[PDB]
Amino acid sequence: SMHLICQSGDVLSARYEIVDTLGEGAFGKVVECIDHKAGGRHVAVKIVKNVDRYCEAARSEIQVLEHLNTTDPNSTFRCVQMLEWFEHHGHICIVFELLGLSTYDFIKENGFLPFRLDHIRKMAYQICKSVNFLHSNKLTHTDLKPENILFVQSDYTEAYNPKIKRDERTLINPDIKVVDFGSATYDDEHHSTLVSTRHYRAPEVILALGWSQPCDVWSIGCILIEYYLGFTVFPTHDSKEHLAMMERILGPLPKHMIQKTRKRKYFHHDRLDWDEHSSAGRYVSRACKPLKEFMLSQDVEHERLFDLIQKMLEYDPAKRITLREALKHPFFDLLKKS
Ligand SMILES: Nc1ncc2cc3cnccc3cc2n1
Repeated sequence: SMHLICQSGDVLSARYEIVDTLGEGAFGKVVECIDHKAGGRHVAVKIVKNVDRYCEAARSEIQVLEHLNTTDPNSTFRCVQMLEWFEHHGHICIVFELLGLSTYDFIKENGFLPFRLDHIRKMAYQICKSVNFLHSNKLTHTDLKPENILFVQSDYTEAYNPKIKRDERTLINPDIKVVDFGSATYDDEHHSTLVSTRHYRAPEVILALGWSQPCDVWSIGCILIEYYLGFTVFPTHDSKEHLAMMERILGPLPKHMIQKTRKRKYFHHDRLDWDEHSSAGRYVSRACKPLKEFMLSQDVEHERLFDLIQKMLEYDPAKRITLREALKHPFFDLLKKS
C-alpha cells in the first residue's frame, strides 16, 4: 500500500498535497504537505501503516492529543498540535503543525557533534517542562528520545569554526516540541512489559519490575548526555550488554532490584553474569567509562549538568529525581531572573 499513496504530488483527502517525506519508521511515514483549504500552509501528515498494532497506537495517539490540545490549546507545555485526522485508502492519517528537524537529525547532519551547553540548557528545560506537564495529567510518554524532540524551527547560520576546523551550522532558535504520543500511557491503563527504544530504556523496564513516570526521567537523562556528547551513550541491542554498560558508567545495580527481577537470566548470585575479559567485555570496557569522566570541562556549568544527569540516571525509580524537582535544579538558574 504505502509506497502507492504517499508519493510527491499526491493529494490526500481532497486537500493536502504531498511535497516530500520528512521521516519514516516502522509505524509508516510523515510527509510534508501543502494544505490547499488553508491558503497553502504547509503541514505534516503522519500516514500510518495498516497494521493493527500501529492502528491501535494511532487511535490512542489521537485520544491523547485531543486531551492535551484541549488542556493546553496554546501549547504552553510544548506538545505538538494535532490539526485533524482522516482515513485515506485504508490508512489512518493524522495532521500536525509543521515543525523543523528532530534533535537526532540535527546531530546526525552535523557529523555527530554535540550541542553547545547554553542550547542544551534551554532544550533540557523545555523537555522537562513538557514531560512534567504529561506527568501532571497522569500520563507517561514511554518513548522519549532525540528523534521525538523536534525543533520548532531549524533555521540556522553557518560559520567556519577552527575548533572543528570545519564549517558548522548553529541554530537560531533552539525551541522544541515533543512528538509521538502513540505509546503514551495513563496511570490507570494497562502497562505493557516492554516499552521505550532500547537505548533509552530504564533499568526497571529491562528488568520487568514495573514502570511509570520515572522511566521518562531516565530517558531524559540519556537524551541530555547524548546532546552533550553527540553520540548515543548506550549503543547496543543486547539487554545484558546494556546492563553491563550501565554498570561501567553508573556503577553496580542495587541488590534489591536484582533479587526482585523475573529475568534471573542476566545474573549469578546477586551480580551481573558478565565477563570483562571477554570481547564484548572489553568493548564495554572501552566504549563506556564512569559518568563524570565524560565531562569535557571542569567549569561549574558542566558540573551542574552532570549532577542533574546523575540524578536522572538513578537506578531505583522510587529514588530518582522527578521532573518537578529537576526544574529547580541549579543548571537552570541561568534561564531565570535571580
Ligand atoms: N517536521 C515535522 N513536523 C511535525 C511532526 C509531527 C510528528 C508527529 N508524530 C510523529 C512524528 C512527527 C514528525 C513531525 N515532523
